[PDB]
Amino acid sequence: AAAKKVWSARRLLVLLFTPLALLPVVFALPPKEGRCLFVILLMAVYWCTEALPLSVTALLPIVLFPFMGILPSNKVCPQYFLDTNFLFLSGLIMASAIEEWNLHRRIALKILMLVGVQPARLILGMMVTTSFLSMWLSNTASTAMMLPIANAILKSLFGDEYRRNIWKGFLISIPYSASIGGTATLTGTAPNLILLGQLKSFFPQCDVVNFGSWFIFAFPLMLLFLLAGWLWISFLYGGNAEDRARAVIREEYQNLGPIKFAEQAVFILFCMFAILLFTRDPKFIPGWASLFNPGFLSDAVTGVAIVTILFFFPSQRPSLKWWFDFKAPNTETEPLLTWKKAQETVPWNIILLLGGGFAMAKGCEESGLSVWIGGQLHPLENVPPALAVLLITVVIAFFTEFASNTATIIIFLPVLAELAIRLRVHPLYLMIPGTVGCSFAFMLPVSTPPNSIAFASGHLLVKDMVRTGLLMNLMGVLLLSLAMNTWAQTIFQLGTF
Amino acid sequence: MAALAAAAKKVWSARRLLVLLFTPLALLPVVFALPPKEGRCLFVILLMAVYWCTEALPLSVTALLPIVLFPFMGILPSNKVCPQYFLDTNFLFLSGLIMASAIEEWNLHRRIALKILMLVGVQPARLILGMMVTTSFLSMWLSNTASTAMMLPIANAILKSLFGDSRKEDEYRRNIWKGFLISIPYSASIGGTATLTGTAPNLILLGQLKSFFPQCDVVNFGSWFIFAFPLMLLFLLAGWLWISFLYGGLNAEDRARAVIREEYQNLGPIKFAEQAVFILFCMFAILLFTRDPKFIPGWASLFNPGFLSDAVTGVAIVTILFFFPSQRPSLKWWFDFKAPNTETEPLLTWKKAQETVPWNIILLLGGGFAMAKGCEESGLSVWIGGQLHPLENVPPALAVLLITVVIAFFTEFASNTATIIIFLPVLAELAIRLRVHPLYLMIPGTVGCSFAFMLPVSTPPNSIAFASGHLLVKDMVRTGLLMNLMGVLLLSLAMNTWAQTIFQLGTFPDWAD
Ligand SMILES: CC(C)CCC[C@@H](C)[C@H]1CC[C@H]2[C@@H]3CC=C4C[C@@H](O)CC[C@]4(C)[C@H]3CC[C@]12C
Ligand SMILES: CC(C)CCC[C@@H](C)[C@H]1CC[C@H]2[C@@H]3CC=C4C[C@@H](O)CC[C@]4(C)[C@H]3CC[C@]12C
Ligand SMILES: CC(C)CCC[C@@H](C)[C@H]1CC[C@H]2[C@@H]3CC=C4C[C@@H](O)CC[C@]4(C)[C@H]3CC[C@]12C
Ligand SMILES: CC(C)CCC[C@@H](C)[C@H]1CC[C@H]2[C@@H]3CC=C4C[C@@H](O)CC[C@]4(C)[C@H]3CC[C@]12C
Ligand SMILES: CC(C)CCC[C@@H](C)[C@H]1CC[C@H]2[C@@H]3CC=C4C[C@@H](O)CC[C@]4(C)[C@H]3CC[C@]12C
Ligand SMILES: CC(C)CCC[C@@H](C)[C@H]1CC[C@H]2[C@@H]3CC=C4C[C@@H](O)CC[C@]4(C)[C@H]3CC[C@]12C
Ligand SMILES: CC(C)CCC[C@@H](C)[C@H]1CC[C@H]2[C@@H]3CC=C4C[C@@H](O)CC[C@]4(C)[C@H]3CC[C@]12C
Ligand SMILES: CC(C)CCC[C@@H](C)[C@H]1CC[C@H]2[C@@H]3CC=C4C[C@@H](O)CC[C@]4(C)[C@H]3CC[C@]12C
Ligand SMILES: CC(C)CCC[C@@H](C)[C@H]1CC[C@H]2[C@@H]3CC=C4C[C@@H](O)CC[C@]4(C)[C@H]3CC[C@]12C
Ligand SMILES: CC(C)CCC[C@@H](C)[C@H]1CC[C@H]2[C@@H]3CC=C4C[C@@H](O)CC[C@]4(C)[C@H]3CC[C@]12C
Ligand SMILES: CCCCCCCCCCCCCC
Ligand SMILES: CCCCCCCCCCCCCC
Ligand SMILES: CCCCCCCCCCCCCC
Ligand SMILES: CCCCCCCCCCCCCC
Ligand SMILES: CCCCCCCCCCCCCC
Ligand SMILES: CCCCCCCCCCCCCC
Ligand code: NA
Ligand code: NA
Repeated sequence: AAAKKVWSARRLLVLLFTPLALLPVVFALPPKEGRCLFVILLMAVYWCTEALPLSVTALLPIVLFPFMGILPSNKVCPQYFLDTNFLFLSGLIMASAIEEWNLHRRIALKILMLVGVQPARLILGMMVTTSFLSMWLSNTASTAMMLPIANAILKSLFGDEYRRNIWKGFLISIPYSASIGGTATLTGTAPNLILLGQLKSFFPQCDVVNFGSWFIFAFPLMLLFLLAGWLWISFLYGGNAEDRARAVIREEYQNLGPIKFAEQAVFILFCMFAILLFTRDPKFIPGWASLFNPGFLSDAVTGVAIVTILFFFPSQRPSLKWWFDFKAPNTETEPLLTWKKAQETVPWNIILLLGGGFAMAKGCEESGLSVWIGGQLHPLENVPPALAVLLITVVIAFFTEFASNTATIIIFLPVLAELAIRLRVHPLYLMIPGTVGCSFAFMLPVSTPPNSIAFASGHLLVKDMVRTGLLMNLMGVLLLSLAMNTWAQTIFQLGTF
Repeated sequence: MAALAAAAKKVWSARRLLVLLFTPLALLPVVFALPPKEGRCLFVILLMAVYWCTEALPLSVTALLPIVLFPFMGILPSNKVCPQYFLDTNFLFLSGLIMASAIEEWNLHRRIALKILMLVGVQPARLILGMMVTTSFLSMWLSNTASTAMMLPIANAILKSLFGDSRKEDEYRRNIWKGFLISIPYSASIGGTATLTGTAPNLILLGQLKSFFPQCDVVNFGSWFIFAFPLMLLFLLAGWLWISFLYGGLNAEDRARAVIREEYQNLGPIKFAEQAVFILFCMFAILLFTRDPKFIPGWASLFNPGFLSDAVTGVAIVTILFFFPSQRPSLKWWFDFKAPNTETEPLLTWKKAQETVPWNIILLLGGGFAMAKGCEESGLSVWIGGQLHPLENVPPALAVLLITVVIAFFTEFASNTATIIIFLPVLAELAIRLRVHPLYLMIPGTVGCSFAFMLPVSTPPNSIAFASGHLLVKDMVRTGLLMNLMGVLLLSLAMNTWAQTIFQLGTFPDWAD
């Protein structure tokens, strides 16, 4: 009867009734911690229920932290656009440049020629490709450069419920594969570098974690969880015609024609971006960041430097004969990317969302909420450490679904640092579970910017994404526990304290 | 001689690449001339200045230069320069842009403009005055470019309706056309200085104050408004008199009033969304004003000192735009089971906001703040103060006149925001070296960098007006020369008479030393 009427106004009802429901939190724990927890819970609920746009919810700290006395405006506001956000913006601009010159179509047609007209094989090929791209570029960047290519593929082979299901599956597998792939390498995603920095700050003695050890530990995790995710996606979606379809694919590739100068320039700039990102500071061989002051340079500097070239590099081959040829027309050349097209195609909502995550992370750190959570985790000492770490990675994997991976790893890593020494257990045996599990962001489009990029297409629903992310999180947690039980104990020698 | 012309044309064709690849080569000697950190910071600042003035790179891309240059050159680490791009001043700017987008999306701006045009009159001088008043009062909150772009069609329609012999009549017609087409961008530029969110340079002043003098907080929305609004009104009246004398000659009226009515009636009745947006904008302005007027204790005194700012108020106000319904809610909807259950539309959707907010200006403000921070940390400001030794005996008032004239005539070629970004550290150092309040030199520069009246390339509103075709460059120059002179004189009067009381510039402050 009235259920439809109530559901019609669900957004306003959530907006007005969430602070009322979260009010007892403020009185439950100490004042500043209570206010910070209230803000975190309000932001998480508004993100899950989509009561407000993800950017508008991301701007909540600017209003709530100063009013509640947690952080001043001049402290919460600068956190919104940190160097990690600049790296993400540079990756988004690079993806926009790649898509703007129809290089994504070329890559898509090459992938179809390599694989063939089979939805499951194409899905697996994109899982592999996006995971490979995620080990060297950040998850958001790989997702932004791979959704255009996936959409090109889908428009290629398909030119009714089966088609729509393939749409859903092959548009949702890309952000999920990127999130899975970010974990294997330290350079793969920001939370790994955050973990390394927090380990260096907290534990100068502990230095067993490097690029090689982390890679050999986490690449099997990539393979296992990627196979599990691919099987889950295939089961959920999709369970002389072939010659004609392949002939159409060759015809489309020929219709693409020879590769233009702008396409090659953009591809070379992308390759330089990836190479300079990887070689900036490897943990086994010093990078070119050692040629400068220590700690001055980061991935943001490289991203902005590479992106700046796109805005002045010519999109046509420059000929020295033009200067001598007085008969040639004197027309201005088109750069690789104009700022108008970039501003049109850059998702500033994702930038604001990441900034809100950073701001809420700093608010949690400054208000003393993290210390309070660490203190409340005290009675988890008579409980055996194995399933204790299991439940810790469970709660981390189910908390990263609201905020960004960076925000949740920053929030939870010092808590685990205090907890591990308090409980007489190996610090890494808690460091690495949380760092890996923060990337297990699969429920909501707000969980990670890859999910937002995928959801921006409009072919994905919240219900289907949550249904997939349930089992994705469960298998990720189980594989994390298995890794910590079998081969993490010997690679990182964390089985003996 | 034709070969030289062809070579010059070819050089001008590739001027952007030539400037971009030759500016570092030309600016290399400053690194060797100066101490290392100061020299590198000066090289970066001059490179950004040249790139902004010549438009070799997009303004946003040039604003991202510090993120590359400061970490490489050791001036400032990445984790210290990157957060400078969203200081709370930039979030106040973003909130103002969101409010302006909400106002424009519901045609409230057109309704206000047409109402003011109806009220002011139809007489030539009265029509010019009403057009200028509308453009200036509407540029306080909208961008000057948007106000000019909306007001040009209305002025064109009114002029066509009004004039629907020999040299006298058509000369008068063309002069009247020129007067209306020149009165809009000048009024927009004048009005932009009235409010902090009116134009970017005011927020640049705020952000660079946050860096050079973190202890300085006397400049806020209320103080800036109470300082600039009388000055804006005086300069607007002076410009109106000047334009009317130059051009306005200081049934047709019935037809013009009829076309204004028809343009107003086409807006339809005032809808609930327009009223809601107007009320939200009024609360926005009032709460920005009354947060800390500095002469009545504002509502910020009810919370922790130093925690609240104009950014918090702006974000809180513009948050309501994204969930407040656009249609009037009805209590009977719950009772009426037969009514459709269609989802309601908010006042502003994030799609429209994202597609109607100029993120380029946000990045430009962030780049300016980052450059100010780098100049402060690198010690280049101390070097500039040391080198400003000869300019120590100059009277402070004469110094204000000279800096205002220089900045007002410099902005005629480059962007106002870039001009103020480049000039603000120099003004700060000169004010420090003169044993006078830093604001006494910062505020004249911030106000005068918007005194861009002489060229179509000075401001985008000037280009919009020039695109009509009824105006020549000579008219621009003749009007803007005396416009600049009058603006400089009025700015000096304001800075010497009543800005002293508003900003307490009489005594050198403790935080300035
Ligand atoms: C539905 C969404 C918005 C909120 C869901 C969580 C709510 C219902 C939870 C979170 C924390 C909870 C509080 C935590 C602790 C206490 C103290 C004790 O007296 C029991 C009730 C009380 C006061 C709880 C009430 C319910 C509570 C406020
Ligand atoms: C609602 C979902 C997302 C889980 C979020 C956990 C929050 C809402 C709940 C779970 C556990 C709860 C806490 C459990 C124990 C205590 C200690 C007691 O002395 C006061 C209440 C307090 C401090 C509770 C506050 C609310 C709390 C932190
Ligand atoms: C059929 C077998 C024997 C030979 C296949 C050769 C061609 C089709 C293969 C060999 C190497 C392949 C490339 C290897 C890596 C990448 C990078 C990835 O981000 C997009 C696809 C792309 C660009 C592949 C496209 C297809 C490719 C060029
Ligand atoms: C162009 C691509 C390959 C990246 C840039 C080149 C990289 C690989 C080069 C350029 C400068 C090089 C560094 C220069 C000097 C040293 C000091 C030496 O004691 C250890 C290696 C180390 C730290 C080098 C590592 C490799 C390095 C970083
Ligand atoms: C300064 C020295 C190195 C020589 C000049 C180098 C640079 C500035 C020159 C070399 C080749 C030139 C290009 C050659 C041809 C064209 C195509 C024409 O339709 C627009 C200009 C454009 C795109 C020129 C721009 C300037 C250019 C890139
Ligand atoms: C919700 C996010 C932000 C934080 C992570 C969850 C936190 C709040 C949860 C996870 C584990 C929880 C604790 C689990 C067990 C106990 C013992 C009980 O006798 C009192 C509550 C207490 C001490 C809980 C307090 C809240 C707690 C620390
Ligand atoms: C880029 C254009 C528009 C502005 C002018 C840039 C060049 C020509 C200017 C900027 C600053 C100047 C330098 C400033 C100071 C000195 C020290 C002394 O030895 C005199 C020459 C020398 C070394 C100047 C040489 C020319 C110079 C490098
Ligand atoms: C909310 C607005 C738009 C309409 C309501 C009237 C305005 C003028 C009201 C609402 C709240 C009011 C403020 C509430 C509290 C204080 C603190 C007191 O020590 C001085 C007056 C001052 C600073 C009030 C000034 C007037 C004020 C700003
Ligand atoms: C304050 C608490 C107690 C009650 C809140 C009631 C709110 C959520 C109700 C009251 C009136 C309602 C509106 C009444 C009529 C319509 C038109 C119809 O197309 C549905 C949306 C819309 C626009 C409703 C949205 C929800 C609404 C605003
Ligand atoms: C539009 C024009 C004609 C009117 C304004 C003219 C300007 C230049 C005049 C008007 C008021 C004047 C100021 C009034 C009083 C003083 C105090 C005196 O101890 C030094 C000069 C100083 C600071 C004057 C400087 C010049 C001044 C600013
Ligand atoms: C005085 C009470 C302090 C604790 C509760 C604060 C509640 C703030 C709610 C803000 C909601 C913003 C989105 C509608
Ligand atoms: C203990 C001193 C502060 C008391 C109030 C804290 C909560 C303030 C909430 C303000 C919310 C404003 C929403 C627009
Ligand atoms: C046939 C291809 C020849 C080489 C083309 C190179 C284009 C530009 C690549 C990116 C260069 C970035 C540094 C200037
Ligand atoms: C070793 C010399 C240091 C000083 C000169 C550095 C020059 C950097 C030029 C950067 C240009 C960026 C825009 C093309
Ligand atoms: C004294 C230690 C640093 C030496 C080099 C300083 C200048 C570096 C310039 C790098 C420019 C990079 C442009 C992309
Ligand atoms: C007779 C007056 C009718 C007014 C209709 C529009 C009301 C808009 C109210 C907006 C309130 C925003 C803050 C809650
Ligand atoms: Na996350
Ligand atoms: Na304006």
